Amino acid sequence: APNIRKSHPLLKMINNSLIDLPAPSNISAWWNFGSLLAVCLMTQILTGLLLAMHYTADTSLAFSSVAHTCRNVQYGWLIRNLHANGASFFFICIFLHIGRGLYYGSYLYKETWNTGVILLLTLMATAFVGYVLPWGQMSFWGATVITNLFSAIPYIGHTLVEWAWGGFSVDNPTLTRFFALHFLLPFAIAGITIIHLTFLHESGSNNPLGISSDSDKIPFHPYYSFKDILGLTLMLTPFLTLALFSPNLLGDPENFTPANPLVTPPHIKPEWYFLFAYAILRSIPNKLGGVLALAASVLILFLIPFLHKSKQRTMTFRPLSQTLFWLLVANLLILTWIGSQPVEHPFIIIGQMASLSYFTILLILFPTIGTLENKMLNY
Amino acid sequence: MAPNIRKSHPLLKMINNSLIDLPAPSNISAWWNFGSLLAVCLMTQILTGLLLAMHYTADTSLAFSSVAHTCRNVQYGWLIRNLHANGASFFFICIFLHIGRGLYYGSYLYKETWNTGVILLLTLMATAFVGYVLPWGQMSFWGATVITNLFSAIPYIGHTLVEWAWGGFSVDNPTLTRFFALHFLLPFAIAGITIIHLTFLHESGSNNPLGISSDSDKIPFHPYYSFKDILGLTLMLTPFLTLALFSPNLLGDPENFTPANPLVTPPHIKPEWYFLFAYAILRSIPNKLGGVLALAASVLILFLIPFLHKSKQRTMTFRPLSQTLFWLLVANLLILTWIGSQPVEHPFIIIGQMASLSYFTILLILFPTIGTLENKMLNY
Amino acid sequence: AAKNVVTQFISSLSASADVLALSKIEIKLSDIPEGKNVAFKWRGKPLFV
Amino acid sequence: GELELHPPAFPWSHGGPLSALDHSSVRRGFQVYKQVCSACHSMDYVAFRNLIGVTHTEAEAKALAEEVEVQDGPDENGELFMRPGKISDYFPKPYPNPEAARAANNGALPPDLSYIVNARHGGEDYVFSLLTGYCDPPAGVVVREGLHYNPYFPGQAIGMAPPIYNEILEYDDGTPATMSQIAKDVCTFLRWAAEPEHDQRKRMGLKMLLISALLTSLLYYMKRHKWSVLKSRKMAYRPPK
Amino acid sequence: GELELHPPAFPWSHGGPLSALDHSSVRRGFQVYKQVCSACHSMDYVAFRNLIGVTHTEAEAKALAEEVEVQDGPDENGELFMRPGKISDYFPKPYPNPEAARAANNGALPPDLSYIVNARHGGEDYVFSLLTGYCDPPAGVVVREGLHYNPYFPGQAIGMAPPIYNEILEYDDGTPATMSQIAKDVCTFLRWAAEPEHDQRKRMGLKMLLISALLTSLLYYMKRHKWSVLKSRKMAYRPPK
Amino acid sequence: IHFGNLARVRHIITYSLSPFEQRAIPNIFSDALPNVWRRFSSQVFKVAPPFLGAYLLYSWGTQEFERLKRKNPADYEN
Amino acid sequence: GIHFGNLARVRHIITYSLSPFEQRAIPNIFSDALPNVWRRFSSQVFKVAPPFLGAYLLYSWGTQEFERLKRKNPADYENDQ
Amino acid sequence: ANSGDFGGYYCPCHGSHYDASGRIRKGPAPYNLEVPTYQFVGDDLVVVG
Ligand code: HEC
Ligand code: HEC
Ligand code: HEM
Ligand code: HEM
Ligand code: HEM
Ligand code: HEM
Ligand SMILES: C[C@@]1(c2ccc(Oc3ccccc3)cc2)OC(=O)N(Nc2ccccc2)C1=O
Ligand SMILES: C[C@@]1(c2ccc(Oc3ccccc3)cc2)OC(=O)N(Nc2ccccc2)C1=O
Ligand SMILES: CCCCCCCCO[C@@H]1O[C@H](CO)[C@@H](O)[C@H](O)[C@H]1O
Ligand SMILES: CCCCCCCCO[C@@H]1O[C@H](CO)[C@@H](O)[C@H](O)[C@H]1O
Ligand SMILES: CCCCCCCCO[C@@H]1O[C@H](CO)[C@@H](O)[C@H](O)[C@H]1O
Ligand SMILES: CCCCCCCCO[C@@H]1O[C@H](CO)[C@@H](O)[C@H](O)[C@H]1O
Repeated sequence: APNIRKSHPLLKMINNSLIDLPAPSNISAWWNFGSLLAVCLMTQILTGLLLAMHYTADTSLAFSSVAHTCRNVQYGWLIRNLHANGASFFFICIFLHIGRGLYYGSYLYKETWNTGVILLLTLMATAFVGYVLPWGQMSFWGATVITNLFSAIPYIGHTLVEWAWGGFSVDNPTLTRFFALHFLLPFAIAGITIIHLTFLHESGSNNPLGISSDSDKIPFHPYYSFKDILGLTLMLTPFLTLALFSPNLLGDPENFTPANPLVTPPHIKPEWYFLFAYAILRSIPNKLGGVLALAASVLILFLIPFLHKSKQRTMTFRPLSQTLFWLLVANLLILTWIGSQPVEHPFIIIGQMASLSYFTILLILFPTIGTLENKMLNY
Repeated sequence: MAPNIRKSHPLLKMINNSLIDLPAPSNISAWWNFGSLLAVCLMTQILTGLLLAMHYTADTSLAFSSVAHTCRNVQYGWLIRNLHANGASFFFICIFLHIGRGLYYGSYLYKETWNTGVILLLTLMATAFVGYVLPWGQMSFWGATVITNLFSAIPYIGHTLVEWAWGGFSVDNPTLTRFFALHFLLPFAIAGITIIHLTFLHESGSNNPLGISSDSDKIPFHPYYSFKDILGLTLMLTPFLTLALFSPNLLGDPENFTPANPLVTPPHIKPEWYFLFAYAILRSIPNKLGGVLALAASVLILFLIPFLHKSKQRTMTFRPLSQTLFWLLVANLLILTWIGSQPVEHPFIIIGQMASLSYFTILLILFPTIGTLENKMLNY
Repeated sequence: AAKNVVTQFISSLSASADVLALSKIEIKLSDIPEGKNVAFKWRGKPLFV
Repeated sequence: GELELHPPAFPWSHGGPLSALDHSSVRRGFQVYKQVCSACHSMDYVAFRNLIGVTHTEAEAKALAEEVEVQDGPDENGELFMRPGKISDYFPKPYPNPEAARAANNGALPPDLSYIVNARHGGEDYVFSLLTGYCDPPAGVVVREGLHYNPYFPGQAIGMAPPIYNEILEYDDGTPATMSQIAKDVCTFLRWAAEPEHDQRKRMGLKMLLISALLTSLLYYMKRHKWSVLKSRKMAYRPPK
Repeated sequence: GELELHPPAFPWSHGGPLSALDHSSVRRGFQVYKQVCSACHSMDYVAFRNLIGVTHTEAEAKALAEEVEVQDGPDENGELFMRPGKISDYFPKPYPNPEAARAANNGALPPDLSYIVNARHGGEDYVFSLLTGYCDPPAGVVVREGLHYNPYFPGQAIGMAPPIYNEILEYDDGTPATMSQIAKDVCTFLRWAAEPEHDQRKRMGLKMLLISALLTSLLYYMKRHKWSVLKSRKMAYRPPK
Repeated sequence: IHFGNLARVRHIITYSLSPFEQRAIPNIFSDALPNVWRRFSSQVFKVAPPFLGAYLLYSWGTQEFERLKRKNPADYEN
Repeated sequence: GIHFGNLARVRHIITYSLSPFEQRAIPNIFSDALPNVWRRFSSQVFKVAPPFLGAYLLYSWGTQEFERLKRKNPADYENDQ
Repeated sequence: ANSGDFGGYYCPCHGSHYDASGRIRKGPAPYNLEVPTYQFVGDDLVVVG
């Protein structure tokens, strides 16, 4: 080979994924969240390490070691804000990434999609164990509610929970093991990301029109490297604005109070990115039933590729599906909102409605309308 | 596309091309078994480490006792700790033999595989060091003191770097918590760089004991070397388990069963066996900075090996003079190891400087010189 | 922007406020006979008087 | 049942995105904590040194610390002894443990105030409304013995008797010590106690905004510049025919 | 100046690779620790429950623990109180801190014994030789006041007076309480205290050896089996005409 | 490595100018904004509607919750 | 990654092998194996052993010398009184 | 404490000898034992820091 960018066994890899990589000429801003998610990952890991270097996983020292970090460590407070808010930024981007996928039928790339779901699940576990570390009232009780979800499993349920806890309740062995898991998981996310992008390159990106772009491809650099760096700074403003001008907009003030095993907060409410799922869990007034609904609310994503009836890949030229799509999005907003309210009329009923329609749109309306649209095209 | 998944699937394709259909020389010996053993230590260490990390507490007031709590209260905690502590040793035994094989058979002519190989060594060293400090016994503390203070020998920025690394004015709690994080992280860098190591390696596939092309006689990795490797695994696994189960403390310093005391330094501060030879070299030069450089050079000398190859032949198999020179070097290392465990006093001091001096002399002068001399005796 | 962020992160690893908070320790010279050496921990290191 | 009154939003001089804290107000607020609240409230996370270059001079801070007796040791006999405070010491706890605290407050536990404005919805707006909002119970509502009616406290029956009233102390800066003036200051102090980085955070935010505006613009241009090639690109289909 | 005497190797009944500890000896050893050594030595890492099913029955262990008064609390008033011990309690420290310890031992600090046999070269061989090896200093050597000559201790001047002598106690199992008998037992006890998993470790080691012998053999065969193809392979070079 | 084996293309000509011969953001008023409006318009009645509905359900449910917190004078008339 | 088929240009070489089931796993232990182990050992002992023998000696000496210098020299107190 | 061929101090790690003044006389040690800045309560106390 005449030029190193192609012969060298390592550069060869950089060249084939970030320089000469063929990309569709027409992908929009909705294709920017992949790289943003990658940067959150690198960002989170970097800030997490820096925090971990002053953290102390022990119920008697957790809360104060974090206080020590924010109060005594040079820019400790800043690093903590960036980490805590970065987690939100991570979810905002993952949700939009998912939305783009469903809308443009990116899920027809089954392996890229499936690993995509694994990535989501892993990010969730990460956020969860990480959230418990500061050991505030919310960290403690959320950890209690969440872990007890598993006790709903028949037979092995109680056994698994006590195992996971390392005792008879959320306590120090839970905390120390959660720290380890929180440290480890991000790296599984990084690894699986490689698998994600590996499956993806088998076919290259999809595009807004859902038609082959082989007739019009362009080098990733400098088209998308530049477009991606731009997208980075655009999303970076709100992030920093939030973190630097409204550090506590998203957090529960309850987590500024050391965990108390004997007093449960009056209104236990999860972080914003888990609200819609929490809402679904509560819709079913039966322990096990509610857990299954919650599990299904996320695992439903593995089913999407099999509910595609449209003869067209995207929804760009499918007006009926587009409506159905925004209904679903709005449905999620409603669930989010319902998840932040107490279990009482009218919320209870509104909730069960939204829950019921969520699954109805995905399991019945989408495939049904897709078939209906095919006929209106005379197919 | 392809008739069988083992080749078409984008993930299996990778497993197939590196562990199943991978072309391997038909004649590689037991010395080519340490690569896989090194990989297994790595996975073993990580696994036992996470398990220990789940009961560990990085804080000077709780470190020592959390480890005690682990060995005394955690189901099989003691066993897992022994496997981790002793696994670190098996890790070095294997890395040393892996290097030895490399030097002897001229594996270093695969420059990228070799260089990343040295990065791996260096990273393993850092890992073992920060890890050794965690239990926070007397030896953990003072070793952490001696090693970190080595950097203070760097002119100008020396004091500044050390205090920075410490997070204070001496090895203390912020050193401990940052060391835990590093210890948790590095093993994964080791795993990642291992992939780069094997990636460069596959550009050429393995070398072999005769040092001549084996393209005329290659064989699939499976089942030839998968079976050979699993065998090598169980052969080395016996001593490891025998040591860990019948002599848990043969290799450790009793001094580490005593909580770190900032005010009392142990009478005979002695490093883990795998660092003795280097320590020996550090002490040979009675000058702080000079001794540090000798120490650095004693390991970084490995980056120079590929350029000191004068032989027209790749291995030492047909080079009797080099073979002697080779075992001299090995014995020289034993001497240094032994010297590094003794006190700085006659006759050790002189014996030490001798061994140090000959170590560098064999690598920088005798090997290339003899290699050239051998070429002539072959009439080349 | 890079110089600042890297500077901030780097410094997050150097002595924190609580550590830099350094005091003095008084030692009565009537507890040390003539010739004796008493050691007092101090600012991490041993203080020899 | 779950009837609650939410505090109004007062125009604190530190509420604006670029608004620092009023340090004169924070200094005063400290005195209120020191001379009134500290009798029952701990502030475990703040030390006398934190005051320096913020609300007090080093000389002053040292004085403040020496006013306190702190336990130290063990000495040579393995005995604990008392000594005068050092700026490196944290504010004194009124009680040895919550048990003692409750014991000295009718079973009620006065919370630590280091993060109180962040541990309560409403922050200083809520702490201010609670401090100045005590009044008699409405018809049909009876407060049990030991508790006091406060519409702002959830449940409305708090175990804390009105802590401040006019001239309950004298600001050495001559400010008229009125109840609301006092609440307003101590609340400001509490904001600082909770986020000492408050000011620096806002100065950074300013720079963040400027650099971001600038950089976002330049990058927008560069993206447009490189993409102009494709944006204005034209094409035609000329089959042989 | 660099002279030291190293202890001989006694044939402990637990020295063999498959030799468990003599529990009768460990039980007795415990009594020695409890009735003699604990007066000055702590054993922070062992709790009365560890005795159960090892050297004592649960009923016994409970008794032993109740013989001790432990501090607990704070109570309702935030006061610390005393209570009888529970099997979950760890052995009582003789002193509140090393300062007090030294203070009660002429400036010398009796070390915690939980890991003593592992914290000293020679283990029980060394602890045994030290306990039974006191004697008068050799000509030309003078021990300072407060110290005692012991050739086994480094420097030879130890701050611990001979702790055990004949019949300094009575074994309730009737074993003749001779000095050496007592040392031998307490040392066995110390071994146990340091590595409670001693016995289980060795049982595992046994199985490890067997499984390993077997597995290594089988895998050796399998490797040879598959490789026989290449090992007996023959070849020739038949170039044309 | 995909460029060169992507598609079988015939008889298409394309013309481009160096980025230095042209304007980075040209015809903002005559073309850009008019199109932003076009795009906005063609989607508002697809998107907005369900969100409007969510907003209403929100307003109602919120007001209803607070309304049920109020006292019903008809519970103390007699 | 994939190499079998493009490795070398080989001509006129015949090889013969038997299934692993038609043969013995560890054959001719006494007529071939051991005799060869001896051969191998022999051809290397005077290459390896020597330097290690020397290391051993230097060790023995240096150790003994160290301990010897710890001993008392009677000629330091001959005329002591 | 009180060991070394200079009646001062001796470092067990690599054999650095110091006199009763704390100066480096023999061994690898580059400089003399640091003299902290020590403020003055007349006589009976010493304020170090
Ligand atoms: C005599 C002791 C005492 C004094 C003095 C006092 N407090 Fe308290 N404070 C309490 C007690 C007791 C409570 C507990 C109330 C409860 O939970 O029933 C309390 C609670 C509080 C709470 C809010 C508790 C909640 O749940 O919202 C705040 C805020 C507070 N005090 C602020 C102050 C401030 C500021 C001052 C000084 C201006 C002050 N207190 C002085 C006794 C006191
Ligand atoms: C009167 C208090 C006292 C009693 C009783 C006592 N010891 Fe000690 N022990 C000490 C002191 C003091 C030291 C310190 C010696 C020194 O460092 O100079 C010590 C040190 C030791 C050491 C070795 C220290 C070393 O550095 O090697 C061991 C082991 C030990 N004792 C075992 C025992 C055992 C076992 C018993 C009971 C049979 C016992 N002691 C009873 C006072 C005592
Ligand atoms: C840690 C999380 C994730 C990371 C870092 C990540 C990263 C990426 C990257 C860099 C791309 C290429 C650029 C783009 O089109 O955005 C991509 C594409 C894609 N990802 Fe992800 N992803 C993540 C999560 C997910 C999730 C949750 C799903 C699905 C449930 C998913 C599905 C896909 C699919 C199907 C594409 C194809 C895009 C197309 O249509 O061309 N990803 N992702
Ligand atoms: C996928 C990336 C990550 C996510 C989504 C994430 C998320 C979180 C969350 C939700 C918190 C709680 C923040 C709070 O205090 O309110 C947290 C805490 C923490 N995280 Fe992470 N984290 C990530 C990666 C890491 C990594 C790689 C490490 C360490 C090597 C780490 C270390 C920490 C530490 C020490 C804390 C405790 C201090 C604190 O609460 O601020 N995190 N993380
Ligand atoms: C974490 C440390 C390491 C791991 C896991 C590792 C792993 C491997 C693996 C699996 C192989 C293939 C099988 C073999 O020939 O042994 C290999 C080969 C090799 N490694 Fe490493 N290695 C490590 C460290 C090193 C070091 C320290 C060096 C050199 C300083 C090195 C140099 C090489 C070279 C040159 C080969 C070529 C072997 C041949 O001659 O065919 N490796 N290594
Ligand atoms: C390259 C692999 C590794 C090496 C060479 C290694 C080596 C060491 C060493 C030398 C020790 C001290 C053993 C002793 O107590 O005497 C140690 C301690 C420790 N290591 Fe590792 N380690 C490795 C990987 C890991 C990983 C991946 C983790 C955690 C995720 C880990 C967690 C620990 C912990 C918690 C300790 C403290 C408990 C103890 O000292 O036994 N290690 N390690
Ligand atoms: C951040 C957060 C979280 C993150 C991801 C989640 O998603 C899941 C992860 C694992 C298992 C199930 C869901 C759930 C909660 O962790 C956490 O403790 N909370 N808080 C909480 C409060 C009340 C009820 C339930 C949870 C989270 O929101
Ligand atoms: C295990 C050990 C170790 C491991 C790897 C090393 O290699 C290096 C790592 C980093 C920097 C320099 C060398 C050095 C020491 O860590 C440790 O504290 N010690 N102990 C020690 C004792 C006296 C002097 C110096 C060290 C080690 O042996
Ligand atoms: C794209 C966003 C770029 C962020 C750049 C802002 C740089 C932050 O600037 C910071 O301001 C603080 C307050 O004066 C100083 O104390 C810090 O040292 C300085 O780095
Ligand atoms: C030897 C070099 C010493 C330099 C001292 C660095 C002091 C950092 O001073 C910083 O200044 C910023 C702007 O006023 C403030 O916002 C920060 O809170 C403050 O810590
Ligand atoms: C060293 C003191 C040993 C006392 C216990 C005697 C029983 C030893 O035996 C082993 O003990 C282990 C843990 O108790 C069990 O898990 C094993 O199954 C059992 O065989
Ligand atoms: C080559 C690796 C061989 C590992 C096999 C070792 C299996 C030992 O097994 C162990 O034996 C102990 C002794 O009673 C039991 O207490 C443990 O529960 C049991 O897991």
